Amino acid sequence: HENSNSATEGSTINYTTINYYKDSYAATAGKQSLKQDPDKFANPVKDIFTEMAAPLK
Amino acid sequence: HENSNSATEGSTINYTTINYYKDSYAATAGKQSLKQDPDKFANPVKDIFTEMAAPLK
Amino acid sequence: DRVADVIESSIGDSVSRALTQALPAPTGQNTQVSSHRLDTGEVPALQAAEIGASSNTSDESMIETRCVLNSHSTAETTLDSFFSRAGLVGEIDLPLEGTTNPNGYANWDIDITGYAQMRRKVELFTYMRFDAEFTFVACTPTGQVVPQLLQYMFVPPGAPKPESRESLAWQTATNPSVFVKLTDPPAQVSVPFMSPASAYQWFYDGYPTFGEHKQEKDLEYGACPNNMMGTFSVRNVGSSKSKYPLVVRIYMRMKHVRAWIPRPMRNQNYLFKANPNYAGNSIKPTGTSRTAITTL
Amino acid sequence: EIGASSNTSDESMIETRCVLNSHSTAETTLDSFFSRAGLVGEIDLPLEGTTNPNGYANWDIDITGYAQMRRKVELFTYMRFDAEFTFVACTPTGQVVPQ
Amino acid sequence: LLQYMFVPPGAPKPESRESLAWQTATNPSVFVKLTDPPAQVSVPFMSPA
Amino acid sequence: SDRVAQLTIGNSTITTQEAANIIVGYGEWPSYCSDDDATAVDKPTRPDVSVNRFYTLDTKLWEKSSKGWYWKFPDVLTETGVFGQNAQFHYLYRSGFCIHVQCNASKFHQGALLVAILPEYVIGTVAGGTGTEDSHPPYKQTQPGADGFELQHPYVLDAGIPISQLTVCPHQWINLRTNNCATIIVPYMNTLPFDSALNHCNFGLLVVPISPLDFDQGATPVIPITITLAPMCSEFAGLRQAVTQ
Amino acid sequence: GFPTEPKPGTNQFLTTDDGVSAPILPNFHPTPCIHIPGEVRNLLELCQVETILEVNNVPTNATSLMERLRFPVSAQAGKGELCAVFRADPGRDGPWQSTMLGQLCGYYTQWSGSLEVTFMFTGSFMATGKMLIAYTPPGGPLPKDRATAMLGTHVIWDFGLQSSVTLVIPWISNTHYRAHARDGVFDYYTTGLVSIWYQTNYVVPIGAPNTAYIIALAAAQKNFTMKLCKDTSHILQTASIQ
Amino acid sequence: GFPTEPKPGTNQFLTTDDGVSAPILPNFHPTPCIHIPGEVRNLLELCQVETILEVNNVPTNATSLMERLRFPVSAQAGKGELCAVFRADPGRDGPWQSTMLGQLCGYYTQWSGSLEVTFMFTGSFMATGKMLIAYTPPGGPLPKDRATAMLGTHVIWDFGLQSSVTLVIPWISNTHYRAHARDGVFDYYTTGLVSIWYQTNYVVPIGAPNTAYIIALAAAQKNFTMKLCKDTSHILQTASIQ
Amino acid sequence: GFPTEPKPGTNQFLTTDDGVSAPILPNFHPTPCIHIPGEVRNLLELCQV
Amino acid sequence: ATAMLGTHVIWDFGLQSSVTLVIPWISNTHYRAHARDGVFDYYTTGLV
Ligand SMILES: Cc1cc(CCCCCCCOc2ccc(C3=NCCO3)cc2)on1
Ligand SMILES: Cc1cc(CCCCCCCOc2ccc(C3=NCCO3)cc2)on1
Repeated sequence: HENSNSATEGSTINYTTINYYKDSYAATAGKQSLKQDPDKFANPVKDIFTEMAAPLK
Repeated sequence: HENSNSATEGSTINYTTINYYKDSYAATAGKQSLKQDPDKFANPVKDIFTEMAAPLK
Repeated sequence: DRVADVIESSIGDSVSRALTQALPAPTGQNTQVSSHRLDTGEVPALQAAEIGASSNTSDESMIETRCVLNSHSTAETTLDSFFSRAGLVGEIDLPLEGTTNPNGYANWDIDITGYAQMRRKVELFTYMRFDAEFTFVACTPTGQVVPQLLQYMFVPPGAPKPESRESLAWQTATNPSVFVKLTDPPAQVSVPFMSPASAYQWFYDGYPTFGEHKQEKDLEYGACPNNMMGTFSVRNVGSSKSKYPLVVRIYMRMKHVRAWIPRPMRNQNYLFKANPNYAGNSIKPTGTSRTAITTL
Repeated sequence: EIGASSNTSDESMIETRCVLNSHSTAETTLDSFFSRAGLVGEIDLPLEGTTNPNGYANWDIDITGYAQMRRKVELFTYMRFDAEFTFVACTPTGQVVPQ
Repeated sequence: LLQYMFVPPGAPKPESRESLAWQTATNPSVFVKLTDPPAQVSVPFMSPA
Repeated sequence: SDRVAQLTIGNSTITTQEAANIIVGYGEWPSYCSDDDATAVDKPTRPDVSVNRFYTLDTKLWEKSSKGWYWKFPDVLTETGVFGQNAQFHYLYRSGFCIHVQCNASKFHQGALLVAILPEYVIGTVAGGTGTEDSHPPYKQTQPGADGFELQHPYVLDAGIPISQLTVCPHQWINLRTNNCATIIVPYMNTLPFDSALNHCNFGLLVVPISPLDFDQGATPVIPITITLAPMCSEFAGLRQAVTQ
Repeated sequence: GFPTEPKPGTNQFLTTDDGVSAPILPNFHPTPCIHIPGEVRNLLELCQVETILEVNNVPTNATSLMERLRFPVSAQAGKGELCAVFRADPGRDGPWQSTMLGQLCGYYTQWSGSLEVTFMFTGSFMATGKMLIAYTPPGGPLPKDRATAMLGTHVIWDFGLQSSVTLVIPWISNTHYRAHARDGVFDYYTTGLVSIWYQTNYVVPIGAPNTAYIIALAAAQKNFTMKLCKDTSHILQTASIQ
Repeated sequence: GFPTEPKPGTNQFLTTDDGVSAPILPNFHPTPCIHIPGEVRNLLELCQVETILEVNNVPTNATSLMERLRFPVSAQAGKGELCAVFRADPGRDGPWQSTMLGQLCGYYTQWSGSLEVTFMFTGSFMATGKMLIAYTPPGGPLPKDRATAMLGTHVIWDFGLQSSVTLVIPWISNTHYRAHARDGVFDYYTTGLVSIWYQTNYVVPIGAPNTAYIIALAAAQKNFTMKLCKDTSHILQTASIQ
Repeated sequence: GFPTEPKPGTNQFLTTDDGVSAPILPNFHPTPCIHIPGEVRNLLELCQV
Repeated sequence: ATAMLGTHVIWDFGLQSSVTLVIPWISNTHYRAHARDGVFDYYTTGLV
């Protein structure tokens, strides 16, 4: 059927790859889901504020 | 599934090609739709006239 | 509340008027029956070229015609049909002894205007968008196949261009390289339409610099950076002398083509790449010549 | 000082038109960025020498020996992934031999 | 390595090994090593009759 | 109702009583840039009437031996009028044109001018005659602005291409026994939504005598040819200071 | 592995073979395609556009190259004189080479369809005249006089406001297609001859030029098609592109 | 066996070719993946993070390398003096190379999108001042004075509790994408220039430093994207890794 | 790639082998076939004459 | 070349003997008192 053993196993992203062997890590890199989360690095702030506001109230 | 990234993307013509990779630009040239528009170069006139008529009324 | 001329103001219409539509042309137009027409007022044969439109006179109105069901196809005259034929566009020498490209590596500026056959075809249109299939036929100058390993690396404009056979850029960590033995069938690859413009431009009437434009710089007139795709580098894969003289022929075949703005076909010989210069003294006519318009 | 990147939109900085940005972001994914073969190891099996005669070699699997590839990955602290190793062998002249 | 090129009546017939017609920009050519199995190709009924 | 015509744009109106219809380049009226075709994020300026009007830029004299002339376009209209200004202050420019070339003579005169629009009209040099020298056409030749430039080898349009085929381009003829003016309406044509009006010329206007001017002596011999063009759907973006080139 | 048996043709590189190939840039997405004026779909769209036919392909002085574009016609002193003559073959050497059609033909081995040739008169408004344009099908030797030429397909052109007249050269052939006609043997594919005679005479008042020119423009009719493309012969460079 | 015919490209090793390959360890099951903080999905997530822009890329004394990170601003004695100036091009040599964005660009042939450059003032609380940051689009030569610079996109920055102000460098281009700009010819792809002038003056009471510094931080806007990746040029080693 | 194992007979050119082959002219469309008298279908039609 | 920058009209001679030039009411004021050299040239209409 196919072993579920690739590096992106259980990942939150959905990949569609092609493979010819029992082991899924052999499969192609394939096309995948395009999600992002800039705020994790750009706005890791505890209390969000808006651009419209004055950052320091 | 396949990336939609060939040169004739969004084109008004319909192509039926064969492909084996994720990227659609790899796909064959393939058979395609045969439409034409001679008037764009032959009759780019603002006020059409017919052959039957005298071109300058 | 408004000023009228603002409510009307058709300023901002993103859609193009058109005037002409595209119709299905799978076969050539058929010929319907015609009969004699002796009447005043209708003159098909009479035209006015001044208008700027091609005569629309049908065979039917010029002579009594029979009926012909034209089933001849028009498929072979499409763009993909016409342009999707591999052709030579680049040639590279890797000689043992010489001054051209010793050291075992070469940097070919990706410019398809170096070979007259292919060049003329494309220069038929002003703009052209398409994907392509590049094939690389390598061998010695005698056409002899040799057990040598090469490395072809596409180097986008900005990437570090290899300075030697053992350069660090050959690690090709992000550039796409191809390793091939000259004994393996020619390497072949699919290339997307990679350009910041929407179509490659065979002719660019203008400059790119934006500066003074003196004499010494007229070198840049007609140079459009949206076509400078970077360089193609090749090298025998090693540390020492290749042992065999090599030559790589680069064949490009377009596919998924879109062409726009057809222009006159090249009339004179070609002299330089990306530059329509012609021999001033040797301006030959477009075609053959006779001795008189009254004889063949 | 807060430590967050400015969230000012082009729209609030100048009068802007409307633009339908259909440019893709697929080429900037990780698989997209990292899934490109690169040189990571090199091994010599010379006839005469002191490097690796005797006809065999033991290469410690460490991809940090080649600057191009190394810098790319050292962009992140941690990395999980599968890989495709390819081995291009030949003589020092790039000549292919029946060995 | 050889190069076989089909030259339709009207196309420029090569005058030398290094002739320009070998750019084969529209003519259909086939490049083959004599070590590769014989080249083989499919040809349509091309005639005005 | 086909030989007489009136063109009105901005505050300018052209009249003609012997025109031979109007050609619309590649069968497409000039349009503004779509929201999905554009990239420049700043809201552009559309001066409308202050720049979309009829500028009568130049006059040439047709002589029994004239070779022909050309005018590169985006450029020709710079420095002249409010259009000129918006083209210097802004980086990005976009616009279609209504070109009206006029030239009249008597019913006793004869001749025929070819009036074409050649997109991306790159000029080439004679390469030092022999063809060994890699010369390049000077700024004064590639971007002559108004006044245009005279052709030196019209047969090849000073660019190695047959003029015999120049008609695959929006064209119109000025046959003196038939009309006295040409009218082409070119849409914006480039591989980009906007470009610098300064260093890039979308197309050139060609006016070449294919059938030589001629007339028995005694008939007024001064036969001028006047160019009158009008921008349409002009749009400008990327405002900075004013730039000449 | 899955049992396979490679057939002849293996490893061959066939120029016109249309197959697939490993793509160099994964996930690459091309610049959106803007809308651009005058897009072409089929070369036939171009073959129907009229371009100047160099009927007067005689001058070569390089200072007279421009006069190939038009032929003259002037007050004759007799009856039915011959103005001009030319091969009605498109892919052949001659006047048809100055045309856009002519050039595109050089790229295709065969063609079929009717051709049209519009003749625009550029004389003065005061000049009158009636010409007889005659297309003489295959086998018909170049007519010796008007009275003979007229036995084939023709058209009497009268000078008036309508400057030009078009002569349709109907597709009259034994074969469905025509390979390019070229003197030896291949003259089998010849289209025929076109000759222009003076139906009456070029008339003018005192004060108008006694000689004017006609400009010929040619293209293909709606039923025109071409097949089996090759490379052009008309041209091939000499020096290698610097 | 099943009839097959191998096509050109056979046996070639294409770096970026994404296919399959025989797996070395059958039935192998990788260590479960724990949950780890700060996972990245797309490099664009990084291009939006502001990093220090070395506007003052002048010092090289190796003992003064740290002062490239900030440029000075001090009490002027006149009107509209020029503080600093720089190319607004990201993938070009210059200040942008000290940024994270700059570095990631070196990996992609082209890009598109607006850029943002936040300027944080580090002077004393008592210091007042109004600066005029101006982005001059392509074709606009480096402004000779404030009165000229202001004709382009700009912003008057006032010093207050809100230490920093951001200058957005909107994507104003003729092309949809930009390849890296680099002096010769490729200056076609230049983004423009940024200049900082004194709107008024740096004011201070008796007791505060007569000179302070501004630190520039830059990144890409939400509409920023890059395509067609290559290798960086900015760097390449010399000695081989020991 | 998809795992395959070439069997004997590989690369052999068998005169009477009826397989396919890359076509030289893409989109080529042959001259319509007119109606012609006395068409043959099987040689046996001739053996009875 | 300078005159043409204002309101104009290219007149072509033909059967229609005459052409009319409209001098549109282009003024800052709603009405105009008679224009007359000194100061009152404020009310001038312009030049043809
Ligand atoms: C693997 C591999 C693949 C390659 C080569 C990839 C080449 C992609 C080339 C795309 C070329 O598009 C062009 C468009 C225009 C012009 C041009 N030359 C003069 C001005 O226009 C040349 C090439 O290298 N290695
Ligand atoms: C058949 C066959 C296949 C092979 C090679 C298998 C190699 C698997 C390698 C996985 C490597 O993962 C690495 C992770 C980290 C580092 C590292 N070097 C410095 C610290 O991190 C190197 C490799 O050999 N024979």
